[PDB]
Amino acid sequence: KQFLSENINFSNLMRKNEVAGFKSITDFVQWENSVRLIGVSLFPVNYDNIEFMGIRLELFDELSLKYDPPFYVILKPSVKRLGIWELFKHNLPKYINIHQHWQLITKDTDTSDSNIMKFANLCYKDLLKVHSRVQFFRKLEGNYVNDKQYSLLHIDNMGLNVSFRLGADIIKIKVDDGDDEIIDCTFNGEKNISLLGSIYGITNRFQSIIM
Amino acid sequence: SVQLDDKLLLKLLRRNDNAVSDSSNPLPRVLPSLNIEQRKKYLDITLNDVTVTCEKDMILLRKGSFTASFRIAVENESIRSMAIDLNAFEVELQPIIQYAEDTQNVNVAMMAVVQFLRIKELHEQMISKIVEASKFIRASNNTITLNDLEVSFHCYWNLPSPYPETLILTNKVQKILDFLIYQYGIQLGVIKYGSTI
Ligand SMILES: [Ca+2]
Repeated sequence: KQFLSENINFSNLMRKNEVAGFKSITDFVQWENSVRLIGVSLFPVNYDNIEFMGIRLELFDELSLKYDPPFYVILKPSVKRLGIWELFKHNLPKYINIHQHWQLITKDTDTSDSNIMKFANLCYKDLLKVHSRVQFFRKLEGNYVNDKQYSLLHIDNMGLNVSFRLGADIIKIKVDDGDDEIIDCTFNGEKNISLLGSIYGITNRFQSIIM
Repeated sequence: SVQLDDKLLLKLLRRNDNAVSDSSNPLPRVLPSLNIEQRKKYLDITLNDVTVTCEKDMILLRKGSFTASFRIAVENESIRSMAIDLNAFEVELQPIIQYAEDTQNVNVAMMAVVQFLRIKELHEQMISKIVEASKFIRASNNTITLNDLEVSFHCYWNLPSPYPETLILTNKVQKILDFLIYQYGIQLGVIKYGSTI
């Protein structure tokens, strides 16, 4: 019964007794790997005397095209407030403010399937501002602009600070969420207002314009 | 009665048992059960409001009478080619899927079609709550009208991320409404903007 994999690897979705009401355990895993693609997912951790509720958070990476490993946030059935969920064990980056999102939604009072979907979507969102923002600098590797190559030198965890070379000169940058705005730039070491405008439109289209 | 090798989750249920004990023998020694039944009921309440289905190779996402068909090709183990078809929503959603289908980025496609249907249900029940709560009338999803005044409701995208944010416009004045939605909040502000002006 091990056709279910932890990562959402692409093969499970394709090729070719009632389980779930579905045809067969294969045709269930095709449906489950389908849904899960959305990047956000709800799935049970089941034990004989208890059931935790997990939250799948999965990013799609376009470099090698595959998903990154699922991140889990897990919720324990509560006590002292009797029929509601409470936060349990989370592995998520330290940049995602997990707890400030729990309170913003449930206020700890009402934890409802309706409100928990709103909870992930808030975490997952903060997770894709960061990933999508780093990745945009990875995707440019090898690309020319103004017929000068771009290689990337360094980028930090969450990608506010970056250094790339563009065809022999080093541009440094600093960014401010969630504007994804460029607040500072150093061109070959001296102050630069040109590239400043924004993290996307302006760092291709405005790289050609002045400099 | 199947014992699952998940192997991240199993490394997590162990960790914080161990990370809170760094504070000075907390190891599980027991693995969870798997029962497709509950697992499905969970995948259900996550899609709630919309069905996923498959007629190979394409996989359909459907909220009633709307079909976003994603045909996908995989050459192991990596995706290669993604393609898409919608109905009636081509325009509203266009900008985000320009990106999606253009990177062959799949989850950005899905999660955006999901959150568009959700911002569409939000506006439709937001506009209901406004029309019965004051003197206003409706034209489509987009628009409501009071006398000479026309207020449109619809979503825009910050192109990278699949989450749409809301945009409430009107024939001028703009500065005024926009601020009464912020301070007094999207319903009570768009009620107030149908009194002063
Ligand atoms: Ca309970």
